[PDB]
Amino acid sequence: IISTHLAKLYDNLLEQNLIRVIEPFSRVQIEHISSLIKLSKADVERKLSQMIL
Amino acid sequence: LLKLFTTMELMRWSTLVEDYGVELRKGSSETPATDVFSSTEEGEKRWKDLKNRVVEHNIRIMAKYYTRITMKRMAQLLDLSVDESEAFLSNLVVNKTIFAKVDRLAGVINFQRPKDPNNLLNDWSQKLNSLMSLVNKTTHLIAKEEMIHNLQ
Repeated sequence: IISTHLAKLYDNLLEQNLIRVIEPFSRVQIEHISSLIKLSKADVERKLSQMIL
Repeated sequence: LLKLFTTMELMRWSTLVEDYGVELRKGSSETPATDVFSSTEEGEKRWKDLKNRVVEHNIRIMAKYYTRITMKRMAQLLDLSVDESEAFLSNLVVNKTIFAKVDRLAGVINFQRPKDPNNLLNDWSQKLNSLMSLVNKTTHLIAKEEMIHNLQ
C-alpha cells in the first residue's frame, strides 16, 4: 500500500518539475534543463525518454 | 532617472549605473522621513536588485519590436553573458511576462507566436477589411476639394 502511494507521488512530481524548464520550446539542450530541474544527467535522459511515448 | 525609465527606447545597464550613481545615489535631504535611495542600509541591496530590473525591461521592449533576433545580438543588448541570457529567458517564459523560444545552443530567440504560413494570411484579411473602409471615405473629400481653385 505504501509502495503504490509512493509511486503515484513519484510520477506526479516528475511531470510538475519538467514543465518549468522545457517551457521556451525549440531546442533546449538536455544539459541546461537538467541543471535547472534539479536532476542528474543520467536520470534526466531516461525520464524524458519515457515521457515522449 | 525618470526619463530613462519612462522611454521604451534602448538603455544599457552600465551607462545607467554611472549616470544614476553621481546624481541619484547621493540622496541628500534634510527630512528624517526619507533619505532612502541607496544612501540607506537597505538602499545598498536595492541598487543590487536594480541590475535584474533593467535587463528585464530590455527583454520586454525587444519582445514587441523584434519578432526574431539572433542570440549573439540579444546578449549585447541586455548586457548579460550567453549562458545567463538563455537561462534568464526560461525563467521569464515559465513565470509568464514575455514569451521567447530559447535555443540553448546560441542559435535564435523568437518572440513570435509559433510560425504557421496560415497565420500570416489571416493578419492580411483584417488589414483588407480596414483598407476598404478608408478608400470609401476619401472619395467624398475629393469632390469638395476639386471645386475650389481660389484657395491655391
